[PDB]
Amino acid sequence: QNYGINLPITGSMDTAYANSTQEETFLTSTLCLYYPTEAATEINDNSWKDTLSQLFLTKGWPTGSVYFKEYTDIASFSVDPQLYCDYNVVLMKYDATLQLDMSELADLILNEWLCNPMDITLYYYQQTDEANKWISMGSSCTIKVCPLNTQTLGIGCLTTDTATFEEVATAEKLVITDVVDGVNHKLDVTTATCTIRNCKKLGPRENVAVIQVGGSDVLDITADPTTAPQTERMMRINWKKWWQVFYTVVDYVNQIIQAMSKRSRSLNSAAFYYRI
Amino acid sequence: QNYGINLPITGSMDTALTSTLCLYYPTEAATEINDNSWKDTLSQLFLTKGWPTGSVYFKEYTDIASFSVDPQLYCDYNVVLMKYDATLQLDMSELADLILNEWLCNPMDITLYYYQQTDEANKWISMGSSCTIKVCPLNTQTLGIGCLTTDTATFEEVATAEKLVITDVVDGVNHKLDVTTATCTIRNCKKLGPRENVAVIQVGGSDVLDITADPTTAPQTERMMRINWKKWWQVFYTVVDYVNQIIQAMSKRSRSLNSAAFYYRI
Amino acid sequence: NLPITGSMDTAYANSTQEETFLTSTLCLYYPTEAATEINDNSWKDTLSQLFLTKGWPTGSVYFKEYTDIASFSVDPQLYCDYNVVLMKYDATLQLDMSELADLILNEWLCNPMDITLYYYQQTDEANKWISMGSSCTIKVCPLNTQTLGIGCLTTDTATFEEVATAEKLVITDVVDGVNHKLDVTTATCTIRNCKKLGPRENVAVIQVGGSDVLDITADPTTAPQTERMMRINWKKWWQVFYTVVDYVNQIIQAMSKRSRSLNSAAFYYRI
Amino acid sequence: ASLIYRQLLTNSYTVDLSDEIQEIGSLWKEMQYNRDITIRFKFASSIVKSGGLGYKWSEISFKPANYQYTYTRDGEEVTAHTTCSVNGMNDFNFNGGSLPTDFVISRYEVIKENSYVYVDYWDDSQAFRNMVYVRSLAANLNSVICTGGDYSFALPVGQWPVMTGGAVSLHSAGVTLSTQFTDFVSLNSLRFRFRLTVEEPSFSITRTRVSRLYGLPAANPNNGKEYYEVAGRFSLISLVPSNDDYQTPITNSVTVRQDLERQLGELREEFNALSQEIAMSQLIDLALLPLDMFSMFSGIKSTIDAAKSMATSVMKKFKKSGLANSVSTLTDSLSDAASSISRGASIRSVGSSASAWTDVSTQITDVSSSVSSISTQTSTISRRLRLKEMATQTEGMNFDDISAAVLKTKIDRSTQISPNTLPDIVTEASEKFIPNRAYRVINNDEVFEAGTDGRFFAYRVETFDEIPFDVQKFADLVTDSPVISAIIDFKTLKNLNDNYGISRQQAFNLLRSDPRVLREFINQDNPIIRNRIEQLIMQCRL
Ligand SMILES: *[C@@H]1O[C@H](CO)[C@@H](O)[C@H](O)[C@H]1NC(C)=O
Ligand SMILES: *[C@@H]1O[C@H](CO)[C@@H](O)[C@H](O)[C@H]1NC(C)=O
Ligand SMILES: *[C@@H]1O[C@H](CO)[C@@H](O)[C@H](O)[C@H]1NC(C)=O
Ligand SMILES: [Ca+2]
Ligand SMILES: [Ca+2]
Ligand SMILES: [Ca+2]
Ligand SMILES: [Ca+2]
Ligand SMILES: [Ca+2]
Ligand SMILES: [Ca+2]
Ligand SMILES: [Ca+2]
Ligand SMILES: [Ca+2]
Ligand SMILES: [Ca+2]
Ligand SMILES: [Ca+2]
Ligand SMILES: [Ca+2]
Ligand SMILES: [Ca+2]
Repeated sequence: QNYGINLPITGSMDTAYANSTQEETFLTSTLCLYYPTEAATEINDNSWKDTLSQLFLTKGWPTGSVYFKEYTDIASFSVDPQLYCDYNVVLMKYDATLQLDMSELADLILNEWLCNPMDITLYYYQQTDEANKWISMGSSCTIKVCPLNTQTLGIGCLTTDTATFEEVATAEKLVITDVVDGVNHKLDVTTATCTIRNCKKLGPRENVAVIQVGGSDVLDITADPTTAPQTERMMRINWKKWWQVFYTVVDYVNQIIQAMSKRSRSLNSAAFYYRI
Repeated sequence: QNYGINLPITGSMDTALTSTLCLYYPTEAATEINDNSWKDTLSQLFLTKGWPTGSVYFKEYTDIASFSVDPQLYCDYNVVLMKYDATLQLDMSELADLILNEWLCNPMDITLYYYQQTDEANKWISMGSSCTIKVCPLNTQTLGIGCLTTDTATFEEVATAEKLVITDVVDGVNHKLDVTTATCTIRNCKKLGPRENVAVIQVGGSDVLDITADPTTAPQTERMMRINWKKWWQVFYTVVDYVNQIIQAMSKRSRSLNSAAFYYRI
Repeated sequence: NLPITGSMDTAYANSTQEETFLTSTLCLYYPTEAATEINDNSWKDTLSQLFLTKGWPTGSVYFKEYTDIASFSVDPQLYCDYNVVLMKYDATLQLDMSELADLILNEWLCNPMDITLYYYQQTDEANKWISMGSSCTIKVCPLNTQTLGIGCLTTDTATFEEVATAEKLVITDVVDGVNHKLDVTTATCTIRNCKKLGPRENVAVIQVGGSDVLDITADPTTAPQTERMMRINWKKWWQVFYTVVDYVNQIIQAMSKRSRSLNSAAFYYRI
Repeated sequence: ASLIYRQLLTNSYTVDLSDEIQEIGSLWKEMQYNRDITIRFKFASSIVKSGGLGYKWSEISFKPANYQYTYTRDGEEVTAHTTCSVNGMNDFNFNGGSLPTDFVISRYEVIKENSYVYVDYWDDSQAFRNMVYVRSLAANLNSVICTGGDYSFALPVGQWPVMTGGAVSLHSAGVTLSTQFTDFVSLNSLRFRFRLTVEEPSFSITRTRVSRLYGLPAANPNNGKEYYEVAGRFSLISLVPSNDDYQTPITNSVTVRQDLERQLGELREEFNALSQEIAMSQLIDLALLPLDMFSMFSGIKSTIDAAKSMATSVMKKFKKSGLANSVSTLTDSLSDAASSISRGASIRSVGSSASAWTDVSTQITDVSSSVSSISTQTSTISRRLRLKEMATQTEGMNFDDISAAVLKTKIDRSTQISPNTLPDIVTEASEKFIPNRAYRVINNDEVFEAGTDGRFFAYRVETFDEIPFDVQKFADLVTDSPVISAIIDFKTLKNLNDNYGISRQQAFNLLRSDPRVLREFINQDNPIIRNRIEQLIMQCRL
């Protein structure tokens, strides 16, 4: 009821635990499963959605609440990834040559970002603190940056000639650019086919989990070189058959949801902080 | 917060990324200005009012109809300069209704399921290239009233080639829906309350906005301004000069994570 | 100006309406189309006799004609103690009529603006630039501390920002605290730096037809309709004048004596 | 009020800072002249070509240019003459090669934001012959745009390079007085400064690797224009000599006393005459003001040049007078005495221990009057107790306060002011004001007193009866303890006590020169204190 203020909450130890709410959340929540196209191709069964829905029902979920969203690959899925379910699970196939792209995708979807628009043609942009990044997504986003000194003259580049700009992104579907803080940069972005936004990492996004299918511990969802945390929402699975992968996902849905939580930014109690 | 949301706030009566601004203006405004550097001038004029350099943003939209197709609200404060057209009144209202309020919308699969509006806060908001909403109310036996569930030509049309439309039907009644799902999408939306971080300035005309479906009320909130105009430069100068008053009418505490005009839940 | 101590127990004095009607003058301003449609050379005397029935002595009511809103806006001289301006509504002139109201429903303290040699700025929200003439085409070039222009070159008027074209009256509001270079046609225009002091209580404006569109305040967050802004629907001008005559007591009730001590040069029609 | 003297000395260092820039640089009625002027000017170009076949230019630079015209001002056809020059120019260069063939530009001048444009302006109007004594002067002008034009280079071979582009905006920034040198007379003129701002047109040279260069080369800066015009208004306030309210000179070319005298000779008599009209209690009130530099030099109705340098001219003269050298010698003597336990023999002490305040010196000695040794010692000591006055080592109000108050109240009234009169009248006043002044030091309810005139007195505070003066104790007391100026010196104190029996508190305050008791006694019209203060004021005779 008091939505604009952060009031302290006094809890008492020894307060009896409430019964398990897993059944109630399963009955009153929606699960989205994100898988690549090759998964469906290998499975080769036009009715596999119904089979998985029935298996989830055997596991508890009502047979109208599990959604299956298909994406071509990591690169395409990274353009405006919209996750609307109460609980989102993303099966991301591992490629040894796409480590940075997978890390960027996980950073984008495993964390909450507050993004403001960017007019590279109008303003010189600066990153204030470590939580600030430049997230750009599009069909082909190429970003070059020219740092400017206190006199607004470029460093190692000329503001007039974009050829001297330092290239940081080339033909990227998604890229999270981190430059030196407290320095103004002139930006050259292929805005005609990609959008760049100035974003802050508010914190974890608890309703999105990523299962890396058949790789190693390579995701780095933090730009700090000294930290490469492996949160509970990033799992790894060895695989040969996608049917086995989906059976493992179905059978351990309890644990997968346990690793996740309702989106803190969502729901009524988050009203008037950022959203709802 | 959430664990202290349902707690009281006691106060004594005797006791005594920074903000970003977005300006949404029609393209005809920029055409009338005819200058290719007006954005920089307005940014510096705003900086006179205390907005840092890279804070104010100018977003262009072709017209009211096109802007209504899934509008996006980007900045902390969103001042929308809407040109008035006597022939588009409802549309303007619709946009305001979708922009000055917070909505909670769920997917609608019209082909498989009938739908009803539970209460006065429930509407059906549809957006896209062109919507043609045709409605067939049913009865307790699920037979259409003045319509045939099989024959869609007897359906009652409530929207035609709408880029945005908010449909209000009789509550407690199931309706079979024919929507041009190919070219536009419909959703069951609930109005939660005001969206305090968006203000709408009507350039020219008279007070015609109606952001409430109820016929008995047409409230003009502090976030609904109106100005007479002849030159768009004067319009932008009065917007810049009185930005303090415009922000006073707004609150920065309604900027969702995403720029959408409605929360979406599956 | 001195403190005025009064008792809440004092008795109401009798109606002064008759006395003020006897000792004051009323001015009615109407468009030329009103006299055209009426089509009677004695209509002034007819209205005078009707007003006399209402109480106004013969000769106290003065009828003044203006070609149209645009023409009337060029230095509107309001003579009588009580002024009522019948302003025909035109959907295309919503700003202009509003400007006219803003000019005549408020008190303005104005001083000359010698633009060709001086750089001008607006100090506060009450400050505006009122330009009046046969054709007022004002272009503005905002400046900075280094005297350079913002999106404009002080030496090239073509780059100045256009804020008014061929205007009989225009109230210009720019960003306060910023110097601007002004280029207006001084031959057919005169621009004055003005401060609005407060309402002008002896001037009422009756909008004949339309809807409430007047905005006498530059602030976008306020569009107040004071009691001196009336609006009547119409189809015949004789009915308009009859309703003005019949409710003259109500109209004057909404008005008060000017109360301002002026320094300008304007004739008055007083008794 | 004495603080002013100290501050002048304290600030004297800035005087040197002035001289540097200066040597790098090279009654009255107020009448107003606001005139709408039109400065029409232009540049000139010096194109000196080098030897060889003509492919090389030694210089292509700016040159001051004169212009004459006539324009209408308030219905008056006014003939105007202007002279435009430039300063702070960028010497670019083009070097096609070491061969005689290659295009070479040794040095070509371009004016940029770091440059300045100076324009002398004169006309035969009234305003420009009244500007000999100027109170204030300030001109505003609309900015002008000077664009560079084409200029082809005379090569007999191949393509002809062209110098196109280049533009700068001149914005008015400052107007001063200046002089135009004609053949047989000299004209007072208004010199306007203009700051340059680079503009979009960028100048480039064809047949060269030169492009996107910004500024205004000296090649063809006029771009074919007959003149460059700025229209504006200048406000001038002129000080015309007038001795009556009904006359007003059309022109102020009058001679003043300082146009003919550099050493004020008779203004001393003017000051000594001004001394008559000085009030007493109000003079004390003014003397208690901590008269700082701003307070002292703010009220003088100066000219435009005089106010610009009043403080530093006064201070330049101040750090040469006998007062400044006495302060310097005192400081050096103290530093030397502290700097070496070697020459306590050279200095002879009239106290228990050696101190620079307590040393006997030349004293050529006066056999004219039978003089006691104690008198000479006390006079020599008091002549340094004056530097104690001007070293913040005093307790009560000092004679320097009275001197400063008299100086202020006289300079404001004196109609004789000029950039050379206020110097040498502040300094010489500080030197010659109250020459014979006494000091007293209190210790254990006993007062010792000395005077520069050689009169010494020891007495008791409770009752003013003289005591055998104990030299070698007055010296030890005066070297360290607070020294009190004797405004109401012993003789006056005893007269007052005998005739006007004063209380213990009143005597206490009078001894320590408390301003309150002084002013209260003055307000009672007490003849003795009024007489003493009259003697003090008449001693401020310059
Ligand atoms: C919780 O579980 C216990 C034991 O299964 C049961 O008795 C109780 O009714 C359940 N519900 C609540 C609200 O305690
Ligand atoms: C006021 O009106 C009353 C009632 O009509 C009348 O008796 C009285 O004489 C009038 N005049 C004054 C001065 O009260
Ligand atoms: C004369 O001068 C004395 C001191 O020099 C002063 O006290 C006096 O007021 C002056 N004038 C008259 C008229 O006494
Ligand atoms: Ca990438
Ligand atoms: Ca580079
Ligand atoms: Ca950074
Ligand atoms: Ca890391
Ligand atoms: Ca619509
Ligand atoms: Ca039907
Ligand atoms: Ca309804
Ligand atoms: Ca309504
Ligand atoms: Ca107008
Ligand atoms: Ca422009
Ligand atoms: Ca303003
Ligand atoms: Ca308004």
